Amino acid sequence: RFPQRYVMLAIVADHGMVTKYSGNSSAITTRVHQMVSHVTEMYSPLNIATTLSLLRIWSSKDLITVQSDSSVTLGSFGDWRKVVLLSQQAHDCAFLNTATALDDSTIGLAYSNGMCDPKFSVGLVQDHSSNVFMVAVTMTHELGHNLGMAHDECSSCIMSPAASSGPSKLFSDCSKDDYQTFLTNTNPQCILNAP
Ligand SMILES: [Zn+2]
Ligand SMILES: [Zn+2]
Ligand SMILES: [Zn+2]
Ligand SMILES: [Zn+2]
Repeated sequence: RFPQRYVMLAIVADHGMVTKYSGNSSAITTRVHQMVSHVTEMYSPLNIATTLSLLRIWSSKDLITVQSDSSVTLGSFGDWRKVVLLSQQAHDCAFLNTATALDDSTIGLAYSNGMCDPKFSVGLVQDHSSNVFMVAVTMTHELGHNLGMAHDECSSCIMSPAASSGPSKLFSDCSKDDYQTFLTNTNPQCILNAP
């Protein structure tokens, strides 16, 4: 249905994550890999090949102030991504994986249509469950917003506004249409490039 596309993803695990998993960077790495495998599987149907270009773990201190308000944190993260992370290695989008509970009890945030933008191609995902698939669905959902998708307002589809108890790995037809609109009206250049 869609032309070949690629999302060269960067993930940053904050200091809260290191604390949560008892300083075990190896365990965090294994966790993110599984998360990405799930994300990758969920994007295949849209002909988007997702890969983890890099993983950063803030084992010393956070490089930005990570706070309970997702909006402020996402903005600081986007500034850091544009001014620092992009200088280290090319990538299409970066997501901050945080252990910190958000102040409005949400579990993620992203910039709509931000894919490829130096500053706005970022997302925020709270490590809200021991079930990695569940957290991967949230990351997939936020990448969805980055890719121009709006909420399904299908209750079990990825872009559902609320996190189902039994989430599926499918994008709604509305979600696919939003993605189509995105490719047509935006058509960001970075995701055309294979790793
Ligand atoms: Zn520490
Ligand atoms: Zn707030
Ligand atoms: Zn959403
Ligand atoms: Zn090449």
